[PDB]
Amino acid sequence: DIQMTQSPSSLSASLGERVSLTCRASQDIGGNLYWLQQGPDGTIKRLIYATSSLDSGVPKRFSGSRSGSDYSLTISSLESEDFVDYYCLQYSSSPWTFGGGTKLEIK
Amino acid sequence: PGEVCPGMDIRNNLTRLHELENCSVIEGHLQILLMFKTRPEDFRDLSFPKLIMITDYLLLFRVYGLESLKDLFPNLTVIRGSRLFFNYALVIFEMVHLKELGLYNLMNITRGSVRIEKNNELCYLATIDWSRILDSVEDNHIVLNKDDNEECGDICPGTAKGKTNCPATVINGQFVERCWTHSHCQKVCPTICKSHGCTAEGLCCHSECLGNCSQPDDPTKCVACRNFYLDGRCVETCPPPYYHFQDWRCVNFSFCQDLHHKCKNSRRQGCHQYVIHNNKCIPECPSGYTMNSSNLLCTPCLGPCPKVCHLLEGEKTIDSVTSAQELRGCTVINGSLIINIRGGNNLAAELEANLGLIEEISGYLKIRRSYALVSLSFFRKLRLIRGETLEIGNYSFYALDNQNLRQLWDWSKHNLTITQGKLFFHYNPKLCLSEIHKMEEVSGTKGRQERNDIALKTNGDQASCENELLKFSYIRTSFDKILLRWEPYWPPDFRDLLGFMLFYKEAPYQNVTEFDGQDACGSNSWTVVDIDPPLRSNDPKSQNHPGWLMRGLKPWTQYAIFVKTLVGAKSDIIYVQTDATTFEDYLHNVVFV
Amino acid sequence: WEPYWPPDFRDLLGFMLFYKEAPYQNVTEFDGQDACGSNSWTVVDIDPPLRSNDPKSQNHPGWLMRGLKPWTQYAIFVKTLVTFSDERRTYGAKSDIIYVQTDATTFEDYLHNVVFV
Amino acid sequence: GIVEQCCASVCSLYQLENYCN
Amino acid sequence: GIVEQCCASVCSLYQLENYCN
Amino acid sequence: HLCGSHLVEALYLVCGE
Amino acid sequence: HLCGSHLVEALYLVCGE
Ligand SMILES: *[C@@H]1O[C@H](CO[C@@H]2O[C@@H](C)[C@@H](O)[C@@H](O)[C@@H]2O)[C@@H](O[C@@H]2O[C@H](CO)[C@@H](O)[C@H](O)[C@H]2NC(C)=O)[C@H](O)[C@H]1NC(C)=O
Ligand SMILES: *[C@@H]1O[C@H](CO[C@@H]2O[C@@H](C)[C@@H](O)[C@@H](O)[C@@H]2O)[C@@H](O)[C@H](O)[C@H]1NC(C)=O
Repeated sequence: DIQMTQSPSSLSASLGERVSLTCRASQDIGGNLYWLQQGPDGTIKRLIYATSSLDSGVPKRFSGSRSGSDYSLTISSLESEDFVDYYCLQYSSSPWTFGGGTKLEIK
Repeated sequence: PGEVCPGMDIRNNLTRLHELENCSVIEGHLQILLMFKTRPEDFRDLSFPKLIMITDYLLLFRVYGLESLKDLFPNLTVIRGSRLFFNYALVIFEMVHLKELGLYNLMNITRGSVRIEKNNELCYLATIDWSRILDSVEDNHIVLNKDDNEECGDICPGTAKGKTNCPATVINGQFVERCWTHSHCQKVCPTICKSHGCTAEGLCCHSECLGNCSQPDDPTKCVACRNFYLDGRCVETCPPPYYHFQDWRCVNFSFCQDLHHKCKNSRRQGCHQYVIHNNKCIPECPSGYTMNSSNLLCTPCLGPCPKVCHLLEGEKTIDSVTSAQELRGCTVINGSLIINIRGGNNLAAELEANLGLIEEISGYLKIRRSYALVSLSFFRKLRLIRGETLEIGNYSFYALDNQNLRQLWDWSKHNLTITQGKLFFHYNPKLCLSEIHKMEEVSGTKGRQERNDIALKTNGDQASCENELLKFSYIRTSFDKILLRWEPYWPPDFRDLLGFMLFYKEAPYQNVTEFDGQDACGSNSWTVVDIDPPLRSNDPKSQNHPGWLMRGLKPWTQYAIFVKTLVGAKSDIIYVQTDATTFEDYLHNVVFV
Repeated sequence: WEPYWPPDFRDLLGFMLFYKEAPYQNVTEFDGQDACGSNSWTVVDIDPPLRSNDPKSQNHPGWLMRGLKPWTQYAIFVKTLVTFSDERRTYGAKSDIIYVQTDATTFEDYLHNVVFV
Repeated sequence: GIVEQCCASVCSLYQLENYCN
Repeated sequence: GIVEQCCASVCSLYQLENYCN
Repeated sequence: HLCGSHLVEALYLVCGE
Repeated sequence: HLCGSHLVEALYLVCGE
């Protein structure tokens, strides 16, 4: 099983701030990573597929990038609706695995 | 100090487990499994403190009643992982009742990973720092244990509790104390010690040690060796006259020799026959090498390597080109062959291509109802039949009902030895008893010993063997033709003379024979002519010498030629070279563009 | 099948069993020239039996044909290996051509497969 | 066939269900 | 294999017995 | 295991139509 | 029908060694 290490587990930031969350893969996953967003109502939505590709409807302030074994989700300018939970997921290998999550909180 | 034991596979009962009682080293793996009736009491007074090392892997599966390994294998220090179980050197699976591992002396797993899965009572896992034991923990699979839930109350401190006890190491950011049980810490050495180990005072073991030692910087005081072991000492390489064995110990020639020697049958997992190569005693010669027999030494192959073919059930029936092909490349047959070839094309060449390299057959050779064969010469390199297995009636060579067989081997050139067993010859109508008698002589199926069921009436009965000689009375060359005449043949009662047969092939020098590259039925090795019997024309001057005009010959070409009388006399093989250019005519073509 | 014993019962060596997938009737020994190669007949060499005394010596030579298609008619016959005899020469005996049809489905079993999808 | 699936063979308790008419 | 005989397949209550060690 | 007249029976155990 | 950890169990039902 590929372990996806998500950091930080929690983050305080303010409106209009730029923030980044990271997932480090214990094995090379190539570009096969999703970024998921969970609403307080429980609804899960996919924001990024294939590390960097933005899904239809997703605001352009959201971006995904890779550096070595570090896969990052960046919100260029935070809005009030972005202060929710985020999860990375690898689909490169047979047991699909998820990062531990990041809760984004208002400072 | 104790014994080196082989790998073991212990199941059902604990009875056979006591076979480990004197082992210091298991040279192989250790599997303990499927003990459904065992209870804690069965393990309370059970201990193997002599076991320091396993060269392959340790596997424990469904062993009931076992709660810890701390008393079973208290001193197991190294698992080398030379051979693995599906990439794992340590497997703990469905050990219902196991509460802790407790392998408190385990310092190094040299190769392979750890799989600890579905152990419902298993704790003291979070407390182990595997990075001290394995170079890569990335492939470890430690899941579905009690430790996965919120029920493990792992406690290392005991003496004073939380005041100068177990060494603590970091996971990601959290320092964790590291222990195997409530009463045993995980040993951690300074980084300068690397994998060599250290004493309780933190002093490094010698660089040839692995995991632990009784004294610092002394290669005679190691618990286990990093490289090789010899005479209570850890060495980097085996010195002369010793050999590297199983990637951990030094052995002498005699040891390697004892392993090698004659594991009679059991070729299929129970023999190998050990050899010497690059100062290693190994199971078999590497590719490109073969084994020099008198000294067990692998030497590079003169051309392609010899190939031993072990037959299923010790036998194989060859009844086609296709089945013969299955033996292509074989130089040694372990088993017995049955030849049953009734037809086909270019058989002598095809059979020689596939079977011509066989030098030895360990069992028997049987030729039966092989209607198509005229000779056994396709077995070009066959020199030995051992007769270790025999056809019922104790026969090592058996020939029955082969209607066209005229030659076994050419006994002027071929040598064949038959160690054991008798000969059987029946219903070989074209095979002269002289050929059979020559075979007895050559093969050592010696007439001082026991019988050979050889029929006097059914071997050669349809053959007149060589008998008379036809001589050529006339020979004439042309560049494209050859005209020959030869003696007329007259049997006792001169009446009804019907046929001659003239054979000719393009030949180089000397090396030409009648029974050459099996004419059999189809693709032929000889150009043949049927010559009608002559007309006598009274008694005084009746030599109206049968002859023939050979046409369609290449010029300046040597032809092997001979005549035979239809099944009396055959002529000898004469070589006749067609005409070439006059010197004058070589000159012209040279001298005038 | 019957054991074969020549006049001087001594040295009996071999039987030969022939079988081919056959339709009806039209089957012969000298069929589609077996010659040397491509054959019209499946052939088995049967080792001569061991007599085991004079009273009850019919340890009847036999053979187990395997590798047959089911619900298939087989032309079958046995022959004794060709012997150059002492005085009035005889090889011996051949059996007649019998047709044997391998088993097929029980009626019951045809029904089942039919009656239950 | 069902004969071939469960008699001259062994059929899974589900294989057995499927085509129940 | 036993996996192939009874898991990725279905094995007869006797097939299952046979090699019981 | 399953056979003969029993298949028919086995099937109605499961069918119950 | 038969699978996973159950095969091992299924077998000991029948084995009883
Ligand atoms: C065997 O004969 C059949 C047909 O002949 C009749 O039926 C036989 C069962 C037997 O009773 C004979 O004596 C009868 O004369 C021949 O069958 C041919 O098979 C091919 C196969 O594709 C088919 O195309 C032809 O139409 C068939 N011919 C006829 C006339 O039906 C077969 O050749 C005969 N075989 C031998 C070896 O004699
Ligand atoms: C451990 O070694 C023991 C030694 O055996 C003893 O000495 C031999 C020479 C005989 O006299 C024998 O009767 C003695 O018991 C073995 O008994 C024991 O079985 C060995 N361990 C194993 C592998 O079982």
